[PDB]
Amino acid sequence: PQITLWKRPLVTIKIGGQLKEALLDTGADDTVIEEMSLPGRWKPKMVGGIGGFIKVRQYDQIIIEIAGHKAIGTVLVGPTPVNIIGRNLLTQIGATLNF
Amino acid sequence: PQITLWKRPLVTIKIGGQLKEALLDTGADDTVIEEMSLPGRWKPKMVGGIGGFIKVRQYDQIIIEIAGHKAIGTVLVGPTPVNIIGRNLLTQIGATLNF
Ligand SMILES: COc1ccc(S(=O)(=O)N(C[C@H]2CCC(=O)N2)C[C@@H](O)[C@H](Cc2ccccc2)NC(=O)O[C@@H]2C[C@@H]3CCO[C@@H]3C2)cc1
Ligand SMILES: [Cl-]
Ligand SMILES: [Cl-]
Ligand SMILES: [Cl-]
Ligand SMILES: [Cl-]
Ligand code: NA
Ligand code: NA
Repeated sequence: PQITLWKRPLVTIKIGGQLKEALLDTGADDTVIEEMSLPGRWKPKMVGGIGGFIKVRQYDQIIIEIAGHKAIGTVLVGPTPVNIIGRNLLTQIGATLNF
Repeated sequence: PQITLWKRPLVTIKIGGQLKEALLDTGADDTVIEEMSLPGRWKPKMVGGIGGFIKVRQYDQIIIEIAGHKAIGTVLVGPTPVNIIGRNLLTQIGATLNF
């Protein structure tokens, strides 16, 4: 699809067996999802933005369906105010910014 | 252009006669720029990013060039770690997300 930017570019994702809404975010290096359980090992990380940093759990090799496109990668889990699909997974679905 | 996302989507902007680097950020509603001087009056605004809320100065109707495309619109000035071009100006340059 072609998604215009008049509105937030929200899509449905499936992660850990759960359907969620998430933002397609070219300004995010990494994918950051609100607190939920995921299987396997994790390690702590800090991620920073406007307003400062939050502590997250970094889970590697997590499969996420994004607008019906499968992608695998690292997912960060923590107290983000919105679910964010960052560049690490946008690349895998072939997303580009065009103007 | 068509911009892939394997690297950060950094572009040159021109504002107040000065070249700066900024991030094209589809997850940002608003354009937020590091401390600089801008003409005219400003209004208050609170911006809620990943780590919390910050105060910014809102300047309306500011001339800004983005990757060689001319925009005139709202710029927020405050302590962001990176200059970010949000959807209010991405729409002015005709940007879309495609996959
Ligand atoms: C390492 O991986 C990441 C690091 C930081 C973030 S981030 O969420 O902080 N952010 C990074 C950007 C903004 C600062 C910067 O230098 N780069 C991703 C953004 O798209 C973020 C994504 C976002 C975070 C929190 C709330 C909503 C969106 N949007 C955002 O901060 O927008 C600001 C806040 C205001 C709300 C939305 O628009 C307004 C302008 C995401 C992943
Ligand atoms: Cl970070
Ligand atoms: Cl990854
Ligand atoms: Cl590619
Ligand atoms: Cl505007
Ligand atoms: Na894992
Ligand atoms: Na003004």
